[PDB]
Amino acid sequence: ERTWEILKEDESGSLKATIEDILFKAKRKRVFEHHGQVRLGMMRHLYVVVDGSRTMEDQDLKPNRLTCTLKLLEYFVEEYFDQNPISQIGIIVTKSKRAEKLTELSGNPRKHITSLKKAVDMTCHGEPSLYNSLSIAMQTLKHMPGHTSREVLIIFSSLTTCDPSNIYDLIKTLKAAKIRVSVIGLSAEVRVCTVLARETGGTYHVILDESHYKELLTHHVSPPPASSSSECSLIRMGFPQHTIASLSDQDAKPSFSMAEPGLTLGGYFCPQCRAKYCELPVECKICGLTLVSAPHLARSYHHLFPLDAFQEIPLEEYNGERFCYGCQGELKDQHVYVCAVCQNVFCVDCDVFVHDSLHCCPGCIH
Amino acid sequence: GPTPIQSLQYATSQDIINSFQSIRQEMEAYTPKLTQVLSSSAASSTITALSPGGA
Amino acid sequence: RGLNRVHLQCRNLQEFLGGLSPGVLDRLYGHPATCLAVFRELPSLAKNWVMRMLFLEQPLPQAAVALWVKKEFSKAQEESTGLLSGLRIWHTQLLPGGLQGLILNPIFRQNLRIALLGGGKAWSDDTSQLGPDKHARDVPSLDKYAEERWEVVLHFMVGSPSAAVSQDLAQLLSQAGLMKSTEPGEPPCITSAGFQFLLLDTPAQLWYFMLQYLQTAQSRGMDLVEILSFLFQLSFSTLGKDYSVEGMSDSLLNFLQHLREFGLVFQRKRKSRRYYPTRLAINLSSGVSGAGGTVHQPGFIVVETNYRLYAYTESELQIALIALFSEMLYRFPNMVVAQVTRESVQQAIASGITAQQIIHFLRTRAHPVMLKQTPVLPPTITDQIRLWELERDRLRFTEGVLYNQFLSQVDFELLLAHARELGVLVFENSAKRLMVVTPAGHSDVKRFWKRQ
Amino acid sequence: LNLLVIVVDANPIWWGKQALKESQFTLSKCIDAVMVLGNSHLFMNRSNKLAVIASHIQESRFLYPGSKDGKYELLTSANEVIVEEIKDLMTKSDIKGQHTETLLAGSLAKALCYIHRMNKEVKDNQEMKSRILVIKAAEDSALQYMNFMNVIFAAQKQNILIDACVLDSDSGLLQQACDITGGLYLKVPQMPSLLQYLLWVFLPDQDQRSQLILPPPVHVDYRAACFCHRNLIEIGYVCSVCLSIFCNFSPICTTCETAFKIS
Ligand SMILES: [Zn+2]
Ligand SMILES: [Zn+2]
Ligand SMILES: [Zn+2]
Repeated sequence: ERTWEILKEDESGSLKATIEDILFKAKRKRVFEHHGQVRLGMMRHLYVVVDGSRTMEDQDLKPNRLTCTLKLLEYFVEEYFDQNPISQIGIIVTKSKRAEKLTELSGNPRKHITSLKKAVDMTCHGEPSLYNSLSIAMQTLKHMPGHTSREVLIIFSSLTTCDPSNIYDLIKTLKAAKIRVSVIGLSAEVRVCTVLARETGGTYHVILDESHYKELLTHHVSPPPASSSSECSLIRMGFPQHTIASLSDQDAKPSFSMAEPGLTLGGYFCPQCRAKYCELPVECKICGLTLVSAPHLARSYHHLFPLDAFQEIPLEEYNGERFCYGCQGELKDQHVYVCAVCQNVFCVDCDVFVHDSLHCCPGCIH
Repeated sequence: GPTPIQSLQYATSQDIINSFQSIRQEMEAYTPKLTQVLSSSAASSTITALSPGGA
Repeated sequence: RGLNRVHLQCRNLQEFLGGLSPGVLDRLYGHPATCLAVFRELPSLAKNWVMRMLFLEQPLPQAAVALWVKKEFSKAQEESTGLLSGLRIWHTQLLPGGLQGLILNPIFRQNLRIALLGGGKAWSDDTSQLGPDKHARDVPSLDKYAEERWEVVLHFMVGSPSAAVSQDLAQLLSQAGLMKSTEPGEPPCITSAGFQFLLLDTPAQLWYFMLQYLQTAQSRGMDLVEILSFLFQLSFSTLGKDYSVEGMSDSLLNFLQHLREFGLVFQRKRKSRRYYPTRLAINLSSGVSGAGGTVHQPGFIVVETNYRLYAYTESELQIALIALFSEMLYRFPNMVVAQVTRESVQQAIASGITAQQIIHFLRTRAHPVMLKQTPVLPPTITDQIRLWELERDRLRFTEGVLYNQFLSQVDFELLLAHARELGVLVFENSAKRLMVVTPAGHSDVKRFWKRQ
Repeated sequence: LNLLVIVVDANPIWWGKQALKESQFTLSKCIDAVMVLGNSHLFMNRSNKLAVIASHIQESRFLYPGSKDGKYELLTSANEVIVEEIKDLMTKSDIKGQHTETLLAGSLAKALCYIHRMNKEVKDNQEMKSRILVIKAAEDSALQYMNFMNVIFAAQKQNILIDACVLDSDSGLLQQACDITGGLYLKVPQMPSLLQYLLWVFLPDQDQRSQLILPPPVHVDYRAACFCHRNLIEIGYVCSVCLSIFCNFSPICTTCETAFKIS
């Protein structure tokens, strides 16, 4: 007997029209987090584990957990490749006390997202089997090279899981295998997953809101840190140049990529096996030599030397120009950002866009 | 970056000093003009180069 | 009612100028601003090619120019080509050997060039070194004044009190066919075209209203080219800056007085020689207000799926417009509530208003909260609004001459062949040997029927 | 709605030699074309918007934003501020050798963040499309490759088309940016007629690139070399720790404190 009277004017005079001013911070956000100059698992094999159990039908979020999960998964899949084309993805669904590898080890969002679209039709059935899921995953990761960061991300919806044997078998194996596992839980903290994640070197987090769900996923987009226990390798890599059918396709037959059915007349050949690949980067399914484009390498070098947060202040007390450096414009906002090194004037968009998207400060390049 | 050695080469300090001076002096003595903007001969010649059968 | 309902033929710049004489257009192209107005109105196809060709005096071959656009878009490029040539912008010149070279009218070329870069005149603009004017007028005061003036003209069509206008302007509203002369003394009355105009948006309204003024301009002895050039210079003017009436012909002075009375320009006094152009004049161009609430001023009609209209408007004019096609339910100080219904929309339809006018009228005035969605008007409303006219716009009338019951099929096939020969065939029935021909062929075919 | 962002290689070294060379084409004629081109962008559409930045040896100066004298407003005000800004920059010029490269990356960074503000400032009823036109004349400075590559991907993520016009000296980085961003790289063979190339290759709208027939994109060879002896590499070895490229196998990262675990 309180909801029709729950407005701010229920027991106040000024709240009759200042109610949305008193409760004005109702829907906003402001994303930022820390960083560190530590080794990163730039070569990344991340596998996604998603509950396929009846509990995924619950409406803890706006739509059922399944729809909200798949919605954010697609977005996460996109940015994961976008921020690391070198890495690869795979998906496993934990249904009927069993686990089904929705997607194999690959780096093609086309196939991965296509699988998601189709996976929207899945049937939430039975209880989850964390042991079966980790079995299929580890069985696959066993064959992956030690230097490639073998990681798994788990999305847990239920609280009870059917394991055919104590998961300590897998955790002891995973720890010895140096594989890393992280888990994202829905509405609750489970000891099983917490111990599993903390012991395995990953982290257990719980979803609060779709924004929090993105906030957590955002952290998993950045490559994990690496220790000296992982193989510090000197992996062989190919940088094949694109080659069209320039000579009227002469002595250059069109061919389908190892992964694709599209017969491409021009593209990237394998310097190791001369295979035809329409896209790059692509792993040589018939050689083991990975082929990567020179710009994709530089695309990740920001993680090696990222920017630092700029000095924030409510006013340009330093009395720089009335026009914000970088992007020209008036200091219309009573909050200013100043680079520690170059000390130029930066605005809200500069601190956000330059540090989170440009990753380079103009005055530091000078 | 991981780029091979370019064909870059420095000049003489005189050329640098003269470059800073000559360009400063040119920009001090400069005004926009339609004739300096374009000529039909230049445009047509450039159209030939850009034509569907051009170089 | 031998033909369909009278429609307000909205003729953009192309349709209007497309009928003018080349010398008139050449005189019009005399000013740089007139060229820019024409140029900016061109489709992006023409817009680029003209800019690309502006710096040449060599007749580029028709084929090479046409080969600048991809195979599939070359067909759409023909539209811009037909326009540029039809608008005298493109004139063919012959290359050695008679090849079809293309050249832009040098006057237009030179004025666009003088528009972009210095020329003998500095855009025909000057400050006259005068200081800040007496009784300074502010930009918002200019907008409101222009708005008030425009509202007064719309109010005059609505026939509301205090709508003060000159009889020559009231006459023009009747002369243009907007205010019907159904009664002596010209009491407030409106034609289908006038209602369509009332529901039309401000820029298209002002545009077509001024086109009617121009259609009567030489009947009124005003200078078409001069007024047009002046109007284009005004469209390229600035709100806050001052402009002078120095060196303006009496024809321009008469028009300027109308232009002032019309609220497109603000003057210190009718006799003053310095003025400030209003937002309406700067925005006076053949363009579109938008698919939702107007960019310049937001909409106020909250159209709802239950056909309920919640117009956050105080304006008796806007309210009275809503009453034309919708049944009004309540009047509240800050907002008005109404509902669209078959009867009220059939009133608009019977008054000769295409449902698209209502749809667009509501769209252009759709409250900003209704935005942020692809369809601003729910499909059910859009469909039923159209369905109401499609219910009662199935009967289509057409005046013609019928040829029937000939002596044989040879007569029918001969008359049909003659109708086909002259292209005067409207419709025919080959089973009963019936043919309908345009009325122009009435005498020709009636007399031929005696000869065949 | 569109926003053109012109970038001119305000390098006094090449332009000064070009001036000292007394060639048929000079910086004066160049800025004339730029101003006319800039005018054309705004002239082409009442709603179009434009910004111009000059990449100098030590500063990325905006050339917008126009003058208030009122002789002519739209084009004259823009041209006057442009002349004034280039004069201020080039007349009040210093002389330095320690840092002689053109601040290209900084200029591009300014443009990108400036575009970001503007596109946010624009209402969402209709959205501002944007593209950058880079007019390069001096040599391609490798020391900015890191920043250059990072800004390319930012433009890509921001869905911004980048076009480039190179005078004399070419650029692998800039041609690579055109390829990646989906723009176009062109080496102008007749610098005095620069403007005519601009009014046809770089002036057409994004919505018209697809409709016009233009010179096909030059295929860019992704030549790469390791930091060790800089030789060309088609197949090399990469440090999974720091991604430093080494042409041939070795025990330790010369680029960092890390001994490879070799087996
Ligand atoms: Zn291979
Ligand atoms: Zn800095
Ligand atoms: Zn290393």
